Amino acid sequence: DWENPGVTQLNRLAAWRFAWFPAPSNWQMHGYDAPIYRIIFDGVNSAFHVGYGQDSRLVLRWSDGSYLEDQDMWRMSGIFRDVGFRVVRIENGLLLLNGKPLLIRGVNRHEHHPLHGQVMDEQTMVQDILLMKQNNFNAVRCSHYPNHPLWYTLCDRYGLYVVDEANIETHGMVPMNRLTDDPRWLPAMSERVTRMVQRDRNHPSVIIWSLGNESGHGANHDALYRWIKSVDPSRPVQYDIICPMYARSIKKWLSLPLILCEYAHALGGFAKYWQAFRQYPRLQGGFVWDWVDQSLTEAKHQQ
Amino acid sequence: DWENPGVTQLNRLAAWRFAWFPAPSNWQMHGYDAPIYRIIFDGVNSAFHVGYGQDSRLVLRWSDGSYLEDQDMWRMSGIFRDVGFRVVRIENGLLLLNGKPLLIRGVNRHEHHPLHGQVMDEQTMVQDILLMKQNNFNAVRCSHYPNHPLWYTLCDRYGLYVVDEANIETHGMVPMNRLTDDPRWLPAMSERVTRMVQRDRNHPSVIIWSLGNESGHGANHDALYRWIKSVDPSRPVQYDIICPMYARSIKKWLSLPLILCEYAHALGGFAKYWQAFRQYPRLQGGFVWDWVDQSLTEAKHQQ
Amino acid sequence: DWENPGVTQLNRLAAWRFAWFPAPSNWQMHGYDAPIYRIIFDGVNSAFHVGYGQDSRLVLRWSDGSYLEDQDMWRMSGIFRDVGFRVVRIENGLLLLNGKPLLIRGVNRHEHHPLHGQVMDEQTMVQDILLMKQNNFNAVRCSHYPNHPLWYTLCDRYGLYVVDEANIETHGMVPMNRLTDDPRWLPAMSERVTRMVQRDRNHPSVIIWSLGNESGHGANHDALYRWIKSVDPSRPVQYDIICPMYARSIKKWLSLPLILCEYAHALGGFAKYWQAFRQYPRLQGGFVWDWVDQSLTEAKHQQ
Amino acid sequence: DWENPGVTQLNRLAAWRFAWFPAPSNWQMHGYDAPIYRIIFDGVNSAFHVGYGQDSRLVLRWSDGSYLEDQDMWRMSGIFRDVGFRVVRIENGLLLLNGKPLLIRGVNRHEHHPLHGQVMDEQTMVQDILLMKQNNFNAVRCSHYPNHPLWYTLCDRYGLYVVDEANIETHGMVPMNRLTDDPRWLPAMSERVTRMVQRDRNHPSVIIWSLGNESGHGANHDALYRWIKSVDPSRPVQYDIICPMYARSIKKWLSLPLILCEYAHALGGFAKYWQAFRQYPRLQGGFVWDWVDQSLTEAKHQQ
Repeated sequence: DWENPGVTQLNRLAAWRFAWFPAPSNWQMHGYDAPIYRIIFDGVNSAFHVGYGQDSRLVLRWSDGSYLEDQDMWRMSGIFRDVGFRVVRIENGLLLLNGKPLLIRGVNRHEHHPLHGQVMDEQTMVQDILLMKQNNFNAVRCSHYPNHPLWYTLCDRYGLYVVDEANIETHGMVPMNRLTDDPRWLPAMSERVTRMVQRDRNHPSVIIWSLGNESGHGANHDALYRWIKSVDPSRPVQYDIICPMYARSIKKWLSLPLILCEYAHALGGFAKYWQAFRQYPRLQGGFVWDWVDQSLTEAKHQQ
Repeated sequence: DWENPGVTQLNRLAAWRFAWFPAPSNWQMHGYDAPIYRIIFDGVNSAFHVGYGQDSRLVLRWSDGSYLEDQDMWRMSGIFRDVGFRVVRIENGLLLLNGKPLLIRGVNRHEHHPLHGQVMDEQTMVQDILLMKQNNFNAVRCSHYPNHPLWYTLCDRYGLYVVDEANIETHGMVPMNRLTDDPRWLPAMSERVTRMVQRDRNHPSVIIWSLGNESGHGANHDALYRWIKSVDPSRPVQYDIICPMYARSIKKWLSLPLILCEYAHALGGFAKYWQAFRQYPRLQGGFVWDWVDQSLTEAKHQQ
Repeated sequence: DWENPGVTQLNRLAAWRFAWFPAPSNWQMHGYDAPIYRIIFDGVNSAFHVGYGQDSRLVLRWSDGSYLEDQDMWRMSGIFRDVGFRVVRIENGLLLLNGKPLLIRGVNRHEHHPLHGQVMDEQTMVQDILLMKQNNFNAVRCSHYPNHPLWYTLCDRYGLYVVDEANIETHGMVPMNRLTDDPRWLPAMSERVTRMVQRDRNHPSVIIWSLGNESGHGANHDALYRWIKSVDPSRPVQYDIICPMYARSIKKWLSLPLILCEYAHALGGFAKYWQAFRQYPRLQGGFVWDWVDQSLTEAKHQQ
Repeated sequence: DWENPGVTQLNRLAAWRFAWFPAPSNWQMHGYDAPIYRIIFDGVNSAFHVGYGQDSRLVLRWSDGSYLEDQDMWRMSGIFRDVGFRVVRIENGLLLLNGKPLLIRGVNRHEHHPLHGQVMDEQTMVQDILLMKQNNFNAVRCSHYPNHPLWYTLCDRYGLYVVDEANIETHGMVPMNRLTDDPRWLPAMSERVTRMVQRDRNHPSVIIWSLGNESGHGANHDALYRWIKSVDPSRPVQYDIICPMYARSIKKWLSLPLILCEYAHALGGFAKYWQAFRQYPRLQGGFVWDWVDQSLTEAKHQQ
């Protein structure tokens, strides 16, 4: 069943002894392969087999859904894991938050552990939120895939803006829009986006829904965009918001609100980027790539 | 595989000896059950088994996709079947066709044969188009499901407006929006709508894309609506256009262009309906239900 | 100077012995003519002569500006007269007031006195506000011309919604749009509307700006409409809102939010009108014509 | 009458022996003062006295309307002067001309004569149109004030795009928006814009209506903008189009279609400007300042 985009799930509802064969932890960390750069099953990579499901980060190593996860990270597989009053609107073409203009001093954060790997632990969440807030960061973007549910609770208790990311991105396929302009791949992206929205709609920290890093002009992506819009009218969806890819250009995306989903790779041009953010009303900020390495003072001074 | 909405198709690409067991023609017509009121497989009801598919009118008798076909017709199953210059826009809230206001003197037509049943034959198409044009009918709506491809060729050679209908309707489920507000059913509706749009985008006779008769407020329906919009920007999509259900009210759908997808059941109130069509700019016409029985002069005089 | 629309005012800034010759009170009440059905000069009819001005209800009997006052009333002339937190928007095509849908149980009120005439007295204001509130009236429309400034203070202290009316209406000219599609009359309407907006922008009771009863398709009217919009973005302007003239039709104005600026002349059809108001979301209410005669229990029960 | 903005005209309908006193030609050219840098009266500067009028370029030297003519030119006064099928729209935020994207290779042209001065002669029009077309110029902007009517006929016979400019600009008043946010000056700007629109609506060469060079945020300007829009729906109005003032920034006006009404003063940065025009879809071109001095090969190569 892990070869056809049509077969998305089987008997999947709404949102340990191990053995390895040729055909919360990672089995590539204990060593079984070479890493390459109502029961609930949160954080299962690729496909697994009561029912079947291939929606990862929402057991086989390769699956049909792996083509929609063309993000830059380490490739493991296995079992990874186990209300407020605010308004965010796009009135008058400006990102308004509770009546005041919103400035996004955000940073992209990966779900990474130095020892375990992609598995997440609670203490790291604390020393990450504290480090972010101490360095003038007011927003965090859960890079590529949604984070652990406890992260959103910590963010909305400590007061941190969260931009939720759907696990949909094709940076390796040529062209990139091959899998997003094809109706055959619409069910997989729908199952990826709708479950994330259902899981994370009740978090005041979540302020922006993100479809993907970037995969094409649209067609399938925007379908989920305003599926979120009509399903969750309170939060804007970005892909309302245009998100350039490492814009140097800013002219091109302006001449088509703007939030730099990926900018200032880690940090040249930071001063010009933040001068642009402060001056230009529709340049409401961006997210620094990335928070942690996949193995700071300048950002604090700039923000 | 015919029990889960997630399993839509298997190895299905883009768009005779028979044996009956307890578990182009209809096997219920020769008599095997009680009717109830690259190879290409056009017109296969329910699910069938190289690959698998349950998208009917786009072999088992009951399937998972039968819940989306809650239309009023005879229930058979089996194998049923084997460019112009015009602009239609919604500029200024009015349905414009080539710069002139569009008046829809349409009628709903079923794919029905007195002897064969739901199987379609070519001569009937001719004596139906001729009868429609002789009775001042300028539009035809392919009721419930898309019609045979030759119908669109005959319509665009003889000059008849066609409103394409996607096979999606829930008139029996309580509430009706149960299957349209549930993300679990989005892949099936997507596979139903996208294949129809891919098959019938290259017909000048097709002027309006219709999502369904009526099934709920939206959520899943509108996703396909503007998936068509962004995939086929030339034609409007109706469900741009509001389509009342047998409006008596017209006030309610006005106070939310309007085309009566179902009106004047066959014919009381026809004079008032057509006076409303002639006077009111946004009441651009409707479709008479139905063209043929499922076993005329007044319409000719009114239009 | 009282013959040319171009001459609007002279030395006019931003907002008693009498003698009669052939060429706060009314000189037609004491008897001098036949009635026909920084210093501040509030309520001076027609034109008068330091400077010159012809903007009445914002001394000659006939003037150039009298053509824009083709309302139904008694024709006198002379000297007639001497902050809250709420949001009103048209989000999603619905009249929203502080987040809740707004129902207008309003009545049209004239500035009339049984003895003095068009002169206004303070006690009458009190026994009018009390009578309106006791009869389930929550809104008042200052018919034709703006009312005395103390009226708005009484309304926003007692909590009564006010729709401000600009003194612009041509119900006698054939066609009515003769004076509104002619650019020669734009300065007069601009001077009429801008001064009213400047005078009454700081009243929380004022919730809707009204251009005129009805005078034509637009051209000059809508100019003032969104001059108010860009000058006072907080309040909607009606003429955002469509105001039918004594609609019986409601179909025609729906098929073009709706508030009946003139309906239920005093009272047939009141039950149907209020059933329409309660059922139909975009029919948000209306104003009863009129509050007082120019010489009640049913309205209380209906609202 | 030449001191009050309210007095715009007297008895003015819709669109030689000389003596000098202390209180088609220019009287400052023959020498009477120091230049400073149904009858029809076309091109009369300031105010003049049957009737009165102060709308110049649509006899006293200084008038009330001179405050709205704060453009850069020589100050003279006196008597200066005596259908096609195309669609221009702003569909999808892009300037569309007959279905194709519009690139404006325009230049700003003054109504200037080396000997006469601001008086215009027919031959100069010919050697100006020919020189413009030979140097890859496809558009011309009538700087500050509308040009002689024969210019539009020559342009639409020779096929040259024309952007009509209303004589409204305050570059000397501090702040500039003093005269455009004040309702007292609305009648003068209305009389200036409406007469130009009435005079030049029937020219296929005219494709864009321009309110002014730049005078403020709006208030009074936009009123005329969509007075033109509702009076002449065929042509866009710019001030639909954002026109930066000598943008170096382009970021700021993008982050608020764009046409550079004033750019490349005569020529540094021309290569970058035209690279921006070619690459960026919403940067549809600009106008070179100026065509002629008020006493070329690089532009030809760049366009």
